[PDB]
Amino acid sequence: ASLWNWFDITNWLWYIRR
Amino acid sequence: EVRLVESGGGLVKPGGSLRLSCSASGFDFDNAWMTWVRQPPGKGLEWVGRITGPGEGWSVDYAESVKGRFTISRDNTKNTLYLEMNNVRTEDTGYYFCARTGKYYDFWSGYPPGEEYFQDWGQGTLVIVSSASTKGPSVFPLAPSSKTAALGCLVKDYFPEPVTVSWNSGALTSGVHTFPAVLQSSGLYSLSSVVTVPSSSLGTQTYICNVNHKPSNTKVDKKVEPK
Amino acid sequence: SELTQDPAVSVALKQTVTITCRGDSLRSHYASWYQKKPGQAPVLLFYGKNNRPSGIPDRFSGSASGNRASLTITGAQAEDEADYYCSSRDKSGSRLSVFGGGTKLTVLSQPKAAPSVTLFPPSSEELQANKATLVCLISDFYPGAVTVAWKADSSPVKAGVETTTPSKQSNNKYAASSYLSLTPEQWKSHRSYSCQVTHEGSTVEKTVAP
Repeated sequence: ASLWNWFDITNWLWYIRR
Repeated sequence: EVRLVESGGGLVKPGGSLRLSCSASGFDFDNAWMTWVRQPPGKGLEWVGRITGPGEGWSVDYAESVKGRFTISRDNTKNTLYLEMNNVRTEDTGYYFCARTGKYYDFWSGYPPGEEYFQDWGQGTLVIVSSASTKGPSVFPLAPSSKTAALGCLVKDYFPEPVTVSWNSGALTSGVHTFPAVLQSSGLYSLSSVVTVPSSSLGTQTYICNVNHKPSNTKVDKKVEPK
Repeated sequence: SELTQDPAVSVALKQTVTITCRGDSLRSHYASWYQKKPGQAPVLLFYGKNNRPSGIPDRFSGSASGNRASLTITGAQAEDEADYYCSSRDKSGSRLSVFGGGTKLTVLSQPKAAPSVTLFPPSSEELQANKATLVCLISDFYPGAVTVAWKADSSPVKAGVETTTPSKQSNNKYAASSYLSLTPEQWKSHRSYSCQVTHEGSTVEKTVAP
């Protein structure tokens, strides 16, 4: 999970739900 | 198992520089986010800044009142967090904590970039910002005033800590209260020591405060009398 | 102040108390809670939606609604007396974090006690040194949370005010002190000076005249 950029993960996971 | 130890605190002049270190153990330091938090004397916790991990390019964020003067870095080969303080101001005085920072984001109800929480803390290292050098105190009497009465001594404009105050060479200890020292904007400390006595003994008993300031090798004995 | 907390709250032994945190970012971000005792490192108590770290008693729990976060202690114990801090983002979507002002929680072990207020005018010895300090002594109050205000005549004073955090006396009650720094000309130019201490909604005042 740390391999990705955290600020980008949560932003991507927010786009999926919305 | 988790251990965080701050070091490097001390006295620094305004406009000077200082580097705080935090050595960590008991967890995967490389992938851990690390945060600096400070607490001014008598005040609350203040977020200073945080450094992220490898997936974020080790990016660092700072508090607005801190940007431009502090630099946070890490040395993953020595398991150490660093806080470089430049152009240090008097408001930077306080205890500095390092904290292992966790990351949280609820998929269904969260909002990017989630929230950061502090699972483990160090015990903190004290930083004092003052232009002052060693100075003995000026002791002023606080004449008895209605509370029973209260009388005492005002121990003014000394540096550095500490100062001890006794009364009648230690023979008077009932009712005695010595307050914690306040650090003024001038960089000097001041405190008060007070004793509560019955009003019927103001003209019959003598009260002498004994002020000892070892950092300046100064002793003062001051008798407190009614006006 | 992005996150606001009540400065002081009191709870009876074995009863329930709620400590609230308010701010704009709480409508979009969760909060975490921290217990802080003198001379000890902070302890994370609760974070996220419903996360309590292991080793923390189950009487601590967190909730949120609107722009409010809340920490509830169910059946408060004597060791729960400490300062409690909330933390979250400073703005919605921000990479910065911020702490609330903090809340002093007292688990009542004594009856409430109103403070005594003693006021010491500038000593003649200090006025000859071209200085003037008003010393306000606040003692014998419980719980240890007071607000101090200074007045010159009927106006609030500006600068030169310093106040210490309350501390325990020998009789487990609290004392505090406040200092008003004046020049000798300022001291002799007002009709009176007042030290006003508010404790549990009640104010106790002391007035001196030059």
